[PDB]
Amino acid sequence: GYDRALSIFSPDGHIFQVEYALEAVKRGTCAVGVKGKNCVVLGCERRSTLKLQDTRITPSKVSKIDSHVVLSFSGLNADSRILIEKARVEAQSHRLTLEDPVTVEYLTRYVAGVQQRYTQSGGVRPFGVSTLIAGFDPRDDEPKLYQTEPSGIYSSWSAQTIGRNSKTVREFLEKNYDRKEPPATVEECVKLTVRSLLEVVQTGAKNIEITVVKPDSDIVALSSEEINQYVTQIEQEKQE
Amino acid sequence: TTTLAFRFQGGIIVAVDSRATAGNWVASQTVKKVIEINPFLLGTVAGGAADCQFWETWLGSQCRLHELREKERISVAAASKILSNLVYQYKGAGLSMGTMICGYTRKEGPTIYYVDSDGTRLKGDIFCVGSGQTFAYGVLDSNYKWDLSVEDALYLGKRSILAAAHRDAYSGGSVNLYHVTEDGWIYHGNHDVGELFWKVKEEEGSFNNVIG
Amino acid sequence: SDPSSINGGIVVAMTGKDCVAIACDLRLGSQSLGVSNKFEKIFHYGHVFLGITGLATDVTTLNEMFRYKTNLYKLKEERAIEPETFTQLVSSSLYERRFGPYFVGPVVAGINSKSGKPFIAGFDLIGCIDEAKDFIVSGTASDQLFGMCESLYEPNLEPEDLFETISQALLNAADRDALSGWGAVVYIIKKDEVVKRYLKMRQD
Amino acid sequence: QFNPYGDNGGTILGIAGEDFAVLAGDTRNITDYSINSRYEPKVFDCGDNIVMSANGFAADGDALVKRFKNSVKWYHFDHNDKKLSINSAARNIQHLLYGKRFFPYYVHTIIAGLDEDGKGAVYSFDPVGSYEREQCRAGGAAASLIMPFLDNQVNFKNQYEPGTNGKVKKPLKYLSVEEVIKLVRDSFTSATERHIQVGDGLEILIVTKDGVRKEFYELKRD
Amino acid sequence: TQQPIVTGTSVISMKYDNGVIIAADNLGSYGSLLRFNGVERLIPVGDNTVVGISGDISDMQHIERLLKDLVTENAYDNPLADAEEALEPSYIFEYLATVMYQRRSKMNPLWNAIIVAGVQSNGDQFLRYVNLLGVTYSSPTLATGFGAHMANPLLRKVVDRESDIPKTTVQVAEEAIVNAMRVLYYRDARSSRNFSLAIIDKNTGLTFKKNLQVENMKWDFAKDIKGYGTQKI
Amino acid sequence: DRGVSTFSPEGRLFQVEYSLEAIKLGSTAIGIATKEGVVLGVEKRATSPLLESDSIEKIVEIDRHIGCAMSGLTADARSMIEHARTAAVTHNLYYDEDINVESLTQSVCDLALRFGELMSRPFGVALLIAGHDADDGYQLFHAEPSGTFYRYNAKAIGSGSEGAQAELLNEWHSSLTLKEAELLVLKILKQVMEEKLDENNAQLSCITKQDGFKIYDNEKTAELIKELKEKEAAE
Amino acid sequence: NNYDGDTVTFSPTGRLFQVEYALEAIKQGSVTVGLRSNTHAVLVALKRNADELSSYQKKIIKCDEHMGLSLAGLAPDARVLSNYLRQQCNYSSLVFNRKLAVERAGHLLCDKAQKNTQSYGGRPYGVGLLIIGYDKSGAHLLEFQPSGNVTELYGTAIGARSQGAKTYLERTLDTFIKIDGNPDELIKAGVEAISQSLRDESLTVDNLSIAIVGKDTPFTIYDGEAVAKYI
Amino acid sequence: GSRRYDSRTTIFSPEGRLYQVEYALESISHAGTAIGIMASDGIVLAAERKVTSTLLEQDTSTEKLYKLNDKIAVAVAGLTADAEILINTARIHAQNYLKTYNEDIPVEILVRRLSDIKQGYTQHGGLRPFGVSFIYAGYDDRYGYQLYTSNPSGNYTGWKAISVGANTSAAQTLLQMDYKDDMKVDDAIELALKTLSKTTDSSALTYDRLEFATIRKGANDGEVYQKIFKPQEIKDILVKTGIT
Amino acid sequence: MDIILGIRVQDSVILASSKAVTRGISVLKDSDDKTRQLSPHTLMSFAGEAGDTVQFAEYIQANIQLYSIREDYELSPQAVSSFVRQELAKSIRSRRPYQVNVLIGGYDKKKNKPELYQIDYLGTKVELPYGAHGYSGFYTFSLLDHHYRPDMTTEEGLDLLKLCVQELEKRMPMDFKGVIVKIVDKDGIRQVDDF
Ligand SMILES: [Mg+2]
Ligand SMILES: [Mg+2]
Repeated sequence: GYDRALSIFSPDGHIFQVEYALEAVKRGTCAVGVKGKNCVVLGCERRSTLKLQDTRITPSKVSKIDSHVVLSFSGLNADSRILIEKARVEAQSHRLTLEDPVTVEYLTRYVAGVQQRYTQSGGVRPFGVSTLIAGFDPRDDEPKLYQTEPSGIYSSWSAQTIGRNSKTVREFLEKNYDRKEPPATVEECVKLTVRSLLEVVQTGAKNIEITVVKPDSDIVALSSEEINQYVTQIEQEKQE
Repeated sequence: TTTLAFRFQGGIIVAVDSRATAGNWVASQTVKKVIEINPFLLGTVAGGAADCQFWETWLGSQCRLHELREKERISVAAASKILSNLVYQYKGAGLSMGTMICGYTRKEGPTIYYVDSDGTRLKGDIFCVGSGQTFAYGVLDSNYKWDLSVEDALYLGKRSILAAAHRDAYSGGSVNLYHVTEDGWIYHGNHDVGELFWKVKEEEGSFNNVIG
Repeated sequence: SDPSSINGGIVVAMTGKDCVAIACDLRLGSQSLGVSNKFEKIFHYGHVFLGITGLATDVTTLNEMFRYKTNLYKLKEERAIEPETFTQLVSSSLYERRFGPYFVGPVVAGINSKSGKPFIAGFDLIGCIDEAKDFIVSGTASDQLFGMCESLYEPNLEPEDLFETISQALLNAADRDALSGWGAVVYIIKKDEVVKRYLKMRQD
Repeated sequence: QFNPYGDNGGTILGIAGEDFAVLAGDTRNITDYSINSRYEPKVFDCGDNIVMSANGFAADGDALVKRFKNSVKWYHFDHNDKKLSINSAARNIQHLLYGKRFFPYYVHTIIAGLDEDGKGAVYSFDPVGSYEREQCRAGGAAASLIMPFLDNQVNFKNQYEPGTNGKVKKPLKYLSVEEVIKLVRDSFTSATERHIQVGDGLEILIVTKDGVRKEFYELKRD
Repeated sequence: TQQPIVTGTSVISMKYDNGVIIAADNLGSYGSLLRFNGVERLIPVGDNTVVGISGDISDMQHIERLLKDLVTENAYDNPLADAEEALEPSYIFEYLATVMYQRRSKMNPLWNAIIVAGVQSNGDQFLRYVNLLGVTYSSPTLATGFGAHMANPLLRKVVDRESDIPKTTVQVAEEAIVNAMRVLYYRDARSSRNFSLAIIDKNTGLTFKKNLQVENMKWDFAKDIKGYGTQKI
Repeated sequence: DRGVSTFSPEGRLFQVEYSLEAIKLGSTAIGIATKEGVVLGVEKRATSPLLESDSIEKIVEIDRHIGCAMSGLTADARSMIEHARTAAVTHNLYYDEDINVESLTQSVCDLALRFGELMSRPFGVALLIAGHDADDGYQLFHAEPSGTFYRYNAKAIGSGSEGAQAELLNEWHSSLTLKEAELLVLKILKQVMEEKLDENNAQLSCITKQDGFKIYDNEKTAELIKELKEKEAAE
Repeated sequence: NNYDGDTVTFSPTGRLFQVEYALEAIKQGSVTVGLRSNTHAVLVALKRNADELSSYQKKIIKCDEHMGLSLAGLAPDARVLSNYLRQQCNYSSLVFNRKLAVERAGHLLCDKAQKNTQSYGGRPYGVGLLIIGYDKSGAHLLEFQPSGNVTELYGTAIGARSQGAKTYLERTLDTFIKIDGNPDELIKAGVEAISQSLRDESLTVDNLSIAIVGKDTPFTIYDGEAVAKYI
Repeated sequence: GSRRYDSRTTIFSPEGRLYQVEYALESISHAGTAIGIMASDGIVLAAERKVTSTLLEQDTSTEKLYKLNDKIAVAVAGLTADAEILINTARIHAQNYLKTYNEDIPVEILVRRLSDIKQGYTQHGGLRPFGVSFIYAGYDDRYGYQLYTSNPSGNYTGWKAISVGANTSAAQTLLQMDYKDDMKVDDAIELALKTLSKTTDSSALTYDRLEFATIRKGANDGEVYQKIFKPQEIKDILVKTGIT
Repeated sequence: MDIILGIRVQDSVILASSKAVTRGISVLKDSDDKTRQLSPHTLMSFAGEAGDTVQFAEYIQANIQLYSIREDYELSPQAVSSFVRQELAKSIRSRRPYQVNVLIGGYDKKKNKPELYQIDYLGTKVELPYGAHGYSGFYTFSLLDHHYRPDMTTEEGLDLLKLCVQELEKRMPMDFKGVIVKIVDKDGIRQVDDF
């Protein structure tokens, strides 16, 4: 088989292939994750360079791994499908052997493990993908939000963004998100998520996707009109 | 062999005999038929002694690796299923196992899983396994209640092994008692059947057929 | 115990003047127990018809397999498979399981779309082709069918006469076999029309 | 048909004292009604103050002892010349035996030595690796002749104190190394009289904190 | 798993004060047919070891080649191949014993019983047994097949225990072996009159005697034996 | 390009030397061994204030008697930890005993040089393996990606390593108590850390014979930080 | 230059640079001395520490009851080669009931190191070994190079500044070879030899590492206060 | 050794792009233009054969439009030989699905499968990617009529109208200008041909330079019919729409 | 295990399955649920050799659940039954076959129809109005043949099912400790807790 060591150390101690994978993530459309008191919201950017698209059938940016966990991403779209597939299989495998669905941390740790494996395996390149994994542990009402990246490191976040212009929206979240008192309701959490995307998105039409996840396998994706109402309310308050 | 385990208000009682035979020959009277998987989980041995010893000891290693990785006590459901999935891979090869995986966790409460070398895996409230199981079942079924005290439940498990020990030719030697709580199992001693029988006969008035 | 006679059932095929006919009973059982009276044993892939007797799981499996293969054939060849070609495919497919065979008794029937020639064929469980002019029989009442067909059959029967012959051959054979019956179907096949008739028979 | 197993006879006996342990075994090796050897050592010093015997089919017995001795050697290499404790040796032997679960070593294995507290220890194994610490264990051909005698004379079973009449058991007083060796010798003398596969010679290995000592005694050669 | 086809019968051997004696007849039977009369079943390895083999002859020939190959291999990169690092009886035996047990463990045995007789570097007598099962044992007298039943009893009357070995001379030991071979010829239906005998002495070295014959046989009494009970004529 | 397992003209493996540069970029981890126990402490170094710092796991349990701290490309350590845990548990299964800290460390270090063209590159992470056994008592090891491991009385790895090691040079003596060691790790971490040391961006742990390996609570560590400040202001 | 990218490439002058670079790693390693008489064989090794807090890297490894070596260079490679020797010593004992000849042990090491120099992908071993042993032909001392070259010697030294000890042994050749039935005096000569390779630093109690094997002496390593006698 | 000659097909650029995928996309940009237009009552596939000859046997030729099953078809842009390898793999997957579930494969599942195969070649194996871009036209009872596209990266997306191959920038603008949601097949046929007629590098658009196909529910009652247009039929529709 | 019945009525599928679990000489359990929910509107009951039954059922369950997540769509009962049949048909020629017989009761939300599929361990699939496995059919089919109508209500189906169970309890030698009854309809799966 093909055994070539593509990911290797350089004199300055860097693994360029892993770092160039991050550059692929930087190119990807922006994704944002914000956890409230009793919910998590995953916002995603849809670049409006592609019109005449069929939004019914086009792969959605947020993906269900199980009935209680979701995964969004920034970076290479084709690469993301491989991680999503592996995660979905591991979710059913865990239920089958442990007789209990995966915790969000466990699922994150698995996906991050896969990504890591590809950074020191022969004949493979790293995933050009960073993921935001969100949900609620079984029989638990505490919100969970994790991030992963091509290198294989993962960590928990009160709020986080990835993708193009993620520096800007992270800047926004760092000043607007309060740890002592997070978004108490679904409305507040979604609003803050939409607001953060409006710093970068351009137009608030079909460019913003919102998915709300709540405890006990309660996941729902907002429609265009529902999101458009948030976009309208934000800018009307801004005119002052 | 006679092994039993039953759920009750105060957790789980596990009781086993101590006899090991090779045909009519009594190889040992001091055999341990409760495998201490870890400080919270117990397993009974019936059928193949090696198969139960080896694979439940192994199960303990898996339970340890689980709680190191997951930073959390393994569930009795998960622990039992690791064993049942293992033996199922070996199905046909000739493993001989009849065991109760017993434990007490927060999410489950007191739980007993009967696991079998045929791959059977059953959750239940009362289980008896071995050549003297039918004798133990009789005493259990007639006297069992959920609201038993820890003292009475321990006696019921002891008395049920004694019933089997007496009638079943391949059961006896001594009775080992365990009480499983949420904070772990508690060993309640070894009880010679020879001394226990006369003690029970006199105090209880049972076994009138036997001359003492 | 014997796989070819657990489920039971029969197929018969005959040739006529510019036509072929293929027929089967509808019984599926577990030895003595009758399980289904709607288990059809005749399938078709384009204009080529395939009857399969024997172990019912294999009857199902092989139908799914020949559907699979004839569909890929059609995509690549850009035309529907012919009876003569399909017969060879069935033979090849069975023989590749030489030392672990499907327990079946297939029967091909159809008309060549180019030459218009009526064609029938039969196979053993291992792929040996029986290409008879007159008729092909298969199933748990194959002996009975051989007896019926040998006496009732005459060559160059018209479609509506052939129907009567093959129907009576099947019905009376199935009535002398415990594991066959519970209904029957007869296909009358002409070059560009096919008529399918369900027969009325005793229900035991 | 080829039968890979055979019976080489012989009988072994392990007894755990208070601060010592003995592992004895006759030196006769047989097939069917013929004597192969009148002196073929069966109990072995395996190092780290552990003695071992794998009685039954001699080829599997020798293979297992060889593999265990090898395990002791590689335990020293891999773990900085650490002493293998008798309990660790016992668990290691279980894995050797169970490793051939579906083509077993046709032997009844016994090891003897001292535990980590300095007390006498004996471990007994079945052919497929189920094991247990025991005070007293005879193995092999004449095991059924020896064990009842040991139950009576070592553990004082069925013996009661005169005058009380079945009310007070005889107290379980500790036996010295000299007292154990007497019971071992009388067990084998009795086994030699009534079992045809037992005889020729008796070899005893005594384990103490000072080391491993050997004692040999003649048995009847008929 | 096989069955033996062409077979060789008893191999007998014993220790004496300065070394070991080993003997085995020159017959390769084919069931009840006494097919091959010129089969050498004692195979010397160097000048200090003789391997006696009974049982299947095709497997014997295979073992014979392994030992021949062992000597070649020992000589590779070995300046002391004919001195300090020469093959010992104990090395040769342990090798065969390993092979025999490995083969039985794969359920494909070398269908043999083998006796390795020799003298070690330090002058010690070596005599040990191994068979198709990989079972091994040592004794002052060793024999395979019928030899075990008839030869051993006679040889054990000379050397009954370890202390009798220094008391036994080579002439006494050889006499006992030769007598045992005669007894086996009387009583073993798969034996022959012709045999080979080898002596490995620590002083005089390896003495290999071929084409020996059983002699001084008692048959004359047969003339007097008539019928099976009542018959007088 | 060039081989992965190539020697330089000086006689060093390029890839191993380069992985050591990656470890220098990693966050600081300090270990101090005493006769009352071994202390392990790490810099968490959160990349942003929105990152929940308690999810940063740079101190890890291998067995009840062995702990482990890491520094460098921490993702690489997960398979090393997994192997270590398996080795510790497997040895207990085979031998019914705890495994020696050195033997565990040796088992981890055997993976290190299993790279070529096995894995495609060396590990980009150094480990401080601390533990206790009956034979050699309290021990602290430094496991590198070269496959070499040194035992230490005290050791610092990461970005502030050479500065911290010089500080550990002066401060360490053979009669240190556990409490003295805890403060000493906190003192040296505070010195080499960019951000100001508190209970959220730094973590402590220890291994004792009685209680085994324990990661310290943020509340427990906070008290030790407050105790440190006062004793430094005391003179 | 252009011919040092891998071990499979000869230079125009017929050199294997990767092997020569592996040889260079030995020179960087700490000094170790080997010497023998007719009865005994001795290994003396100067252990190296990372700093004052660190332990002193172990240099000597036991292969069997009658054989063992001292290393200089990449320690992990010595672990691989020593492990291989342990197996070969153990194979000989188990299968042939025979202790492995020291000369034959050298042949095996040579052949193992050779395969790494001729194949693509791999690399030469980056360590030198000094094997001592006592077998059926008396005492022995070998010097292993990762080029594959193994050499039987009366005495030698490898590592940094090893030339000083090697010259001393060359002068003392006629003296130390005669030290028969006296292990202490043979070790003294080894400790005096390794002292010629020292600069600045001197032989302390946890610095020095000595091993010995002989006629009635199994391979035993001496460290700590056991070697204080010889300082 | 061999390392010296390795192009390393599956690596990132410093900017975070996959060299070979980007260069394969450049290759595809020189291929004949293929257009897919989805209407409410069917889908249209139109494609331009690249600089043909007068001696080319057109009626038996097939370089652009291929049939995966009775419900799903594809338009190809790039290396024809590469496309056929993938097409046969897709045909098999559809049949495997049908054998397993006894139902026709949903369009997206098939598209995902092929797109995952393409992806694999970019991440592992050290082989060059497939120099092919597909337009998938198909129907199933879940989502109805669907248009997709996949490219050598393994990334796929859904469309109402889309082009691949040469002059996609010009083509996509023309489609975005004249497309409407309530459009019908006969109108889509006209748009597809009008778009190719303007974006073509040839002097004039003729029947011999075209491949054409329609997936209609215009089949007798509730079922779907694929129509691969014959040379004479393409000539008729060119006159009907008023291009020739 | 022993007895598993199935009956498709007008607007639902009813599966009855015994509660007993016997091990040679003793009845170890009298409350065993021999069924698994494959999807919200598809239920599979099972009977056969010990271990194999549950191992198979859970393996199928996991696979259908995986498909539900991947496509965000529930497979039709027909599709699920075809998948299950293939697994058993694959299994019969394996080294060690699954010794499991199943009934798949589902409600097709697209067609708005209840569907009952009977599949044995050989991979012999049949769609039926009412079905059984093992000896259960021998006692019950004569009653079902007589009384069954395709336009029966759920309450009428349960009454006919009680008559079948009563006949089993009378003429079967084995004590199967009664049955657990479940109903599959447009609203999903629910258990009849009193029977
Ligand atoms: Mg006798
Ligand atoms: Mg069926």
